[PDB]
Amino acid sequence: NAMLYPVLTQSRLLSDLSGVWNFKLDNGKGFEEKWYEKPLKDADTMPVPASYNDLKEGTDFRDHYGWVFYQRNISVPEYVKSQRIVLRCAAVTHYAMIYLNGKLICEHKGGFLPFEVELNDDLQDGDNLLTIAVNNVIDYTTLPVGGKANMMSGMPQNNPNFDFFNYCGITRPVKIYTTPETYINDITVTADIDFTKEEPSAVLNYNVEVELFDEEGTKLSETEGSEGTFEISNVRLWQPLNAYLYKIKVTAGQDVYTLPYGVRSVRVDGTKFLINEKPFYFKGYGKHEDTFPNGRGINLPMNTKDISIMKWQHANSFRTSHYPYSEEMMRLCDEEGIVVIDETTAVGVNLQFGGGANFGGERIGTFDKEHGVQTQEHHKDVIRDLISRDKNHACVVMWSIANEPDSAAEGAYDYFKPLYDLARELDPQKRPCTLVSVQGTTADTDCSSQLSDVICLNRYYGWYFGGPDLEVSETGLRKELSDWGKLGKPVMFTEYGADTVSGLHDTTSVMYTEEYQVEYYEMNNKVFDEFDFVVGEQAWNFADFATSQSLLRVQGNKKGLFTRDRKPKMVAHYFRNRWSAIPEFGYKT
Amino acid sequence: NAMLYPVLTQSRLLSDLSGVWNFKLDNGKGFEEKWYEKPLKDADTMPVPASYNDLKEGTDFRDHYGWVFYQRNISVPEYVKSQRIVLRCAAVTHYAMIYLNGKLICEHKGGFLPFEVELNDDLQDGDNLLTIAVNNVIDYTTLPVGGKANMMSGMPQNNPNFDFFNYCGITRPVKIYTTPETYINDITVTADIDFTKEEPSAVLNYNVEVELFDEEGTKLSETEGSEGTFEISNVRLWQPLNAYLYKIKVTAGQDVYTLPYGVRSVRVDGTKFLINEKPFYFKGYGKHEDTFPNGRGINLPMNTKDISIMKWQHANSFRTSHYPYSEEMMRLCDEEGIVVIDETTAVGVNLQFGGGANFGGERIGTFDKEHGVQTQEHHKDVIRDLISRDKNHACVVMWSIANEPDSAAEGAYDYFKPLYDLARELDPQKRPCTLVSVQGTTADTDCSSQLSDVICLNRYYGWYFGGPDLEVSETGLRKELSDWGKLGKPVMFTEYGADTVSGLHDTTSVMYTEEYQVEYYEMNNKVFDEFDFVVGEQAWNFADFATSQSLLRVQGNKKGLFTRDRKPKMVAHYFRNRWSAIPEFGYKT
Amino acid sequence: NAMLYPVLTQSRLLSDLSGVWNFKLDNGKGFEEKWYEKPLKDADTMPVPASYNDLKEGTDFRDHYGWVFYQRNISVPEYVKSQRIVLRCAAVTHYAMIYLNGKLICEHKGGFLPFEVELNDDLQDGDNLLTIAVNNVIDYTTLPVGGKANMMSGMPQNNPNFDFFNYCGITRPVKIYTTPETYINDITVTADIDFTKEEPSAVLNYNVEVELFDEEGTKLSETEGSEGTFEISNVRLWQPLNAYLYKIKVTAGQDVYTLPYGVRSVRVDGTKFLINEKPFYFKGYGKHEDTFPNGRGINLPMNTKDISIMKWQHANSFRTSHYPYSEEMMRLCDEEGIVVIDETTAVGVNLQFGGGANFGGERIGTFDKEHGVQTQEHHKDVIRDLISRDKNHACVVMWSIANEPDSAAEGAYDYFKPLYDLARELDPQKRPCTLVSVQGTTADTDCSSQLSDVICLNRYYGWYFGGPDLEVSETGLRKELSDWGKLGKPVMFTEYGADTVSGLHDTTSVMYTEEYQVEYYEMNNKVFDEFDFVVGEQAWNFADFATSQSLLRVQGNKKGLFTRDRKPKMVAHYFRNRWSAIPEFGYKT
Ligand SMILES: O=C(O)[C@H]1O[C@@H](N2CCN(C3=N[C@@H]4CC=CC[C@H]4Oc4ccc(Cl)cc43)CC2)[C@H](O)[C@@H](O)[C@@H]1O
Ligand SMILES: O=C(O)[C@H]1O[C@@H](N2CCN(C3=N[C@@H]4CC=CC[C@H]4Oc4ccc(Cl)cc43)CC2)[C@H](O)[C@@H](O)[C@@H]1O
Ligand SMILES: O=C(O)[C@H]1O[C@@H](N2CCN(C3=N[C@@H]4CC=CC[C@H]4Oc4ccc(Cl)cc43)CC2)[C@H](O)[C@@H](O)[C@@H]1O
Ligand SMILES: [Cl-]
Ligand SMILES: [Cl-]
Ligand SMILES: [Cl-]
Ligand code: NA
Ligand code: NA
Ligand code: NA
Repeated sequence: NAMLYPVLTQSRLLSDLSGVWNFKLDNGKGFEEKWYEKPLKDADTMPVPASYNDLKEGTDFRDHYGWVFYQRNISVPEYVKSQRIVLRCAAVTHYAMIYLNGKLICEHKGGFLPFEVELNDDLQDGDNLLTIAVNNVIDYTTLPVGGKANMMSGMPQNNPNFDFFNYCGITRPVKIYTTPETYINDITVTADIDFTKEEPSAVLNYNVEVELFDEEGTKLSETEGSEGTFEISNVRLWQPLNAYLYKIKVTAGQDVYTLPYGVRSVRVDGTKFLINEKPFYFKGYGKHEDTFPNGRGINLPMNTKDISIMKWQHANSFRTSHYPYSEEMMRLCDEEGIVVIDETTAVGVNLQFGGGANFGGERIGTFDKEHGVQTQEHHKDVIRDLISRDKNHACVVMWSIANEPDSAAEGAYDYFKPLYDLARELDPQKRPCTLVSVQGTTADTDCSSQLSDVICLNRYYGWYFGGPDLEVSETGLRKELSDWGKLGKPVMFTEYGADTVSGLHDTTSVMYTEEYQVEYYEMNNKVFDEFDFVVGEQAWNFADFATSQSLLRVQGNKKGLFTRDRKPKMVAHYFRNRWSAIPEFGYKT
Repeated sequence: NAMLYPVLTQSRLLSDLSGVWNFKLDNGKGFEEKWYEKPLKDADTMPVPASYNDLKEGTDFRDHYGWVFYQRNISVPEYVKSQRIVLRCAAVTHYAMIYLNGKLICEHKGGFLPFEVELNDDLQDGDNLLTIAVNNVIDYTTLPVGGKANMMSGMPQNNPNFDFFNYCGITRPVKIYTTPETYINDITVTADIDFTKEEPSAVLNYNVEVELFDEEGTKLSETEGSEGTFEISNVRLWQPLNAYLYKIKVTAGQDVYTLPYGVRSVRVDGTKFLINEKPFYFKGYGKHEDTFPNGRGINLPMNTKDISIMKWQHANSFRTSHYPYSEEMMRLCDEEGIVVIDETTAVGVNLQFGGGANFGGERIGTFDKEHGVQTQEHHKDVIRDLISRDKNHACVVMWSIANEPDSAAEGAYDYFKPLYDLARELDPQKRPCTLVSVQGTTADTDCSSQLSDVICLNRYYGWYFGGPDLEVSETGLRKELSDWGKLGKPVMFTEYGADTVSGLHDTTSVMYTEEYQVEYYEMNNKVFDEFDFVVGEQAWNFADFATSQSLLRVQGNKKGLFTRDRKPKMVAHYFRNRWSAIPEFGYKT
Repeated sequence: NAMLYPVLTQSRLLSDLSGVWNFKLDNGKGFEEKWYEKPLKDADTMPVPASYNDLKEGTDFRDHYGWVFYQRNISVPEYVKSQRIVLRCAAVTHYAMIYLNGKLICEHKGGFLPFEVELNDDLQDGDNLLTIAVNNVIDYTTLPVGGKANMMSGMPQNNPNFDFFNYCGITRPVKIYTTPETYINDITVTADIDFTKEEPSAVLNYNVEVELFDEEGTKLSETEGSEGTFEISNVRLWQPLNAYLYKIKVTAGQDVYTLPYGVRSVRVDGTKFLINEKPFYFKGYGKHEDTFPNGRGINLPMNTKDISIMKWQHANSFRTSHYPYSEEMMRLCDEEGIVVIDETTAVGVNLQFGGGANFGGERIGTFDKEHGVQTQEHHKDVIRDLISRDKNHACVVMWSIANEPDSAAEGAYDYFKPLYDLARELDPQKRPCTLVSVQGTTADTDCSSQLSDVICLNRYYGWYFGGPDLEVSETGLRKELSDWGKLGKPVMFTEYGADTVSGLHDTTSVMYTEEYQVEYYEMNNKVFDEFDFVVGEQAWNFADFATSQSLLRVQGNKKGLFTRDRKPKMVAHYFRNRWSAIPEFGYKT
């Protein structure tokens, strides 16, 4: 349930197992032949952490269907056996099956949130054979959802019901860390914060399942007990593009753990998004965890380079489309002060794409209880695990339950209501919750008008709908955006963009050129600025990223402001100039 | 002196400290203000391992001159203090200065080979402040050599006397590992190997400062004592493009260590390069450790992707131009069976570039003992550390003492003779030694004709010399190559190529197009095939890589067969087709 | 009816009116305000010949709907009025309306074949105001056919039912030439040719509505009368990639005209295409008249450069997709010996694209006699004018009645039968006739199985149908191609290809890369080579060309082997290498 980020501490080890491992694609006999008992024969090599799809050559390897087998020896000196020995998989995409010495000792479903297993038993002395089997199959029981054909259909292999590539393998690091036999399992810190003062102060309610410091390291307070409080006069507020992390050192019996924490408040008021009781405006992008050749595999240099590029562009936020990102990127946004919209793996809960699923002649609606999505029981686990992991991040400003689901369809409200409730139940900060809405929903039809504190739109007026007629597409966008203002809620665009192949130009623009992309964003942004209830623009996407092959995809999705190697297209200088004249707070009040 | 690659063992920990650290550029006051004593104020963030140059924005950051300060807290539980606690910096480019709790506890010069320091003392209990200061200054005392102007001169900042970018910072991982208070410090394994038999067998002399296994893990022998021997009948030979690693588990008192070892032989005979007493032919490239945005920082996914690309292209070798590569890439070449020419940091020992260095009107010759290179004392340490690190790699087939030095100049022979001798003294396998020769040397003038077992040429007939006249450049290449045959030694080309901007084409080629690059290699390769003493072609470069800015460099060096993101130019399919019809052994005999 | 190419002769002038003219877009009032009577006010400038769409900036100009007005003064000295003064418009796209001094004196429909008008009357003395009004509207009465929406529909403006841009304006030159009051109006020359001899000879039946020369200019024969004959012993055959043009100087009363003529024979025999009674194999492309910025406007330098590129690539043929090309390019193919498949303007006679045309709920079939295409009466004129213009070209080897019509639909056979009959009636050489068949037709369903001497296919197995699965697409292509062999007729592919953005690469190819395009053609060509009745491959397209904007078109059609500026993609070197090992005659017999 609780996943504290493993760190070197006075009582905890941290043996990163990352490196080149043994690796073999399953041919369909890996389990009956029980490869996880003996070392892998005729093995290949594969570095972890990384998606494996792009790391060898050949369509049979990249488009492989099914299982793969990682393997690696591990050994602990016996003087360490006095402590707990837990193996924490930061992510395994999609389905993991961890064997140790031939014995199955863990299973996990969901390829973007951490999970651990105790190793004290089953850990012989000497060299131990650790095998991790990884499955990539997606279907109606997985998040993200796998369809029965390509998303372009109707216009043995996986068929993503989502517009990105099904990168799989050990996406994030596999580490080993120790704890004493009586350990800290979780920490929770909320902040009630008094703004009546001219010099605002704070009250920090915590709850351990304890010392406070400042940015430098100066000790400022101490308290006993599992539950307690800290009172900070003249407290320093964590703010967008101006972070400040206090340090919280929680000493229990024979175990210490330190957690950075940012002091800030998040509150919706009418048509206004308030961070520290100031009217915020989102500037930024939907991102992907997508680099070359790591695939989805974690890349800490790119994370820092992306964040640099952001501050260069005068952005302040992004959403973790369309899955929870790595812990490291979350802590980084804490240090660098980048506003994050944390989103679940719930993309493709919408059976109107992919041509469609049919039964006895009739088309299957999304939430058909016997032939439709079978994802809600798992959809709930994800909301639980994601909020348990990221509950303490001052950068996490709003939760996103799903990306472009069948929001306006029969069965939709009953599907999302318990998920929205579960989200507000478990988030101790009671943060805003939302859903990122497919094109085609209206204020009346969208079940997000009821459940969500913020309306997040994905609209492509001037690309899919209207292109290349930007004049017509403008009056379309104004007409729908006007009608959204009647909810009295805040509206932001979480996706808008036009595919642009870097290098293509015309003085009289056509689609796919850099000129058109700039004109597209000019037209959209002009209409955004007309409505005081629009509190955010986030372009799609930050950077070109890989997808499944299709007529509609020119070597991936090309809607990025930057190329896959982070080089700027002309639009990136357009946005940099616009976002430079737009503040973080009080844009239009 | 001895650097065994740290691994998880039954007696040794491995706590990788890699992650985001604190980071600050020095402004010139970092040492008088003693930043290494207290946590860094106004700090930035930086991931290790990585070169820092490309990870923030701004020419002042990328072209920074001098020092930077990394910082990070470290903590070990006290039950671990019973063991040795050693901190191993895999590489720090260029000059490292490791402080702990404010106390200077290590220094190192040379930014591409490992170095460690004991942490048992100075390691308080609790949270310890670990600071690493990194200097990037290059001059006549450094390897690589820094000049006084750009290499294009004559046609406060560093000026590389080498054609690549001066990426600096913590290039390779920083880890912590433990050993018992009586530990293994080094292992050495040579192989005398009997080919008179129809089923060749082997004798494995080892020497520890002990059990044998096969590829799977089946135990095959055991022996007592520090020095001993193994006899393997029907031994399996490590071979190019067909690796096989035995496992050697050396158990000493309360400490175990495992080392993979490949059984093969390397011997020069006349005009023939023999691996396992067969006539080898080199196919491949000079490489760089260059990726985006890591800079020189280690990238294990790219290493695997590069090696995949190699086997796709039917290559078999590369040289580590122009510095020793990471341990991980060396072990990978052991697993994947890739022939490596291991090269020192000795590039730029040649003062005829960069316009030149002048004194009282007269130009300074390279090996002027008072105004020239001051590098030999350090040049010797590098040969010592590099051979101590890579002595056991079956993939390391020949050593390269320097890249394009002033090989035919006054003082040259006296400079290189002790280095060549030192190389053969310390390599227990007595492997071939060479020097990669600048253009302009001849068989008579090049001091490598005496010292080297293999003649390695860098020739650009059809680019720098002769372009765009490939007809003229051909008869130039034949005329010089003929004269090299009189030494009766093997000759390979370690560098040849033409800058090619991906995407530029003409049916009637001009320079910088993909057509010209292909025609260039066609002309060169035609002349190579005429001479039975040519035993290898290695193109320059594997991939486009970053350099200092200059009129002659179109956003880096563009001589790669692949782009910086490893996408193939047309020449890469040309070479793949040629190398497919050329075997590894017995090409022409 | 008869259009001899105007040339400088001993009795005929040739005053090319090409240059910058006055030009104005109609706003809807140009005719009621009668702009053709007085010089154009507020005029713009425009060069003729050229398409006007790309020659100014702005989507309103490029996508203009309706009329434009050209204007220019013309003046003839009165001593020339003793002769005929005829104004010959080589092409005006689409609908021309020629005024002189304000009086309407000609009209023409069809924007790709020549038409003339006599100027002896209405030609005052002094400066005469010549106005040409040009209309671009396309609909169900035009060839090419204009639809009611974009071709991507169902997945005030023109909507091409064809995949190229609707370039309009004075496409080809406007010239003035004179004749005496009793003139030559037409010349027709057929060749019966005796191959029983070891040194074949010829008989040249002519017919004027007369002297013979050879390549140099040596006179070889003479004859009187309108109808006559020439007997050439040891005649030199015009051949593919080896042209030879005799010269025919026809002197009548006070008028001389010279016409080049090539002696060759064209005959279908079973599954064999015979030129000079030898078994031919087509190598080449579907082309376009498309360059920058001329649009469709004639470009003689590119024609020569394209033909050079062809001979560089070892091509031998192309088709004039999808309209008759310029006279100059036809005469050039005579000189350079390039085999041409002459095709009419009949593209888009197929109402299954563009989403579709609907009436009372039911969809309109193509050849619905009241709501479908209204093109046959004009379709006949085009066949008449095209064969009258190009009847004498030895390079014109087969006629193409239409490109991808609804060949397998109700009403189709009755639509095409009179067109096919008309084609064989008026071609004195009785040359093969064909139809280029959309994907989806089979040997049974395609009405071209009956009417056509050669089966011409457009198939995209591995792009539109099957991509990116080339394995599956292969067995699809073999299965359909096998079934075509049962007609015992010759089968060639007039179109196959994959969109490829120059510069995109992967070692593991995906769609739109240069690697995929090469693999696509490898798979297709492998299946072509399996069937002795396949007598030709012609790739689509020769070069990237402009189209209307759509999601499916990355700045135009990118299926070219070369870019729009004729620079080669990787596939162009693939084809050059293949076509080099494939002869013109007797490929497989
Ligand atoms: O498209 C993009 O760039 C990004 O936009 C968002 N959505 C994508 C799919 N969407 C589609 N909407 C259609 C809308 C209208 C008709 C058919 C539709 O059927 C298709 C068919 C193929 C494809 Cl590819 C997309 C769609 C909705 C928008 C996602 O959040 C991103 O992950 C994605 O990458
Ligand atoms: O050049 C390349 O691509 C690769 O080739 C090799 N060498 C580079 C420098 N070399 C030069 N030779 C000159 C040769 C003739 C006249 C002046 C010379 O002065 C200059 C001036 C500027 C530059 Cl940039 C290069 C040189 C020798 C070849 C290196 O091993 C690589 O590291 C390098 O990347
Ligand atoms: O496409 C190309 O590159 C070239 O190929 C030929 N034809 C194009 C249109 N064709 C289509 N066939 C579809 C086939 C299957 C389903 C829908 C179809 O609906 C569409 C929709 C949009 C477009 Cl764009 C094309 C088509 C048939 C092939 C033409 O001779 C060329 O002029 C053209 O340029
Ligand atoms: Cl977003
Ligand atoms: Cl090399
Ligand atoms: Cl064609
Ligand atoms: Na975009
Ligand atoms: Na090169
Ligand atoms: Na093509």
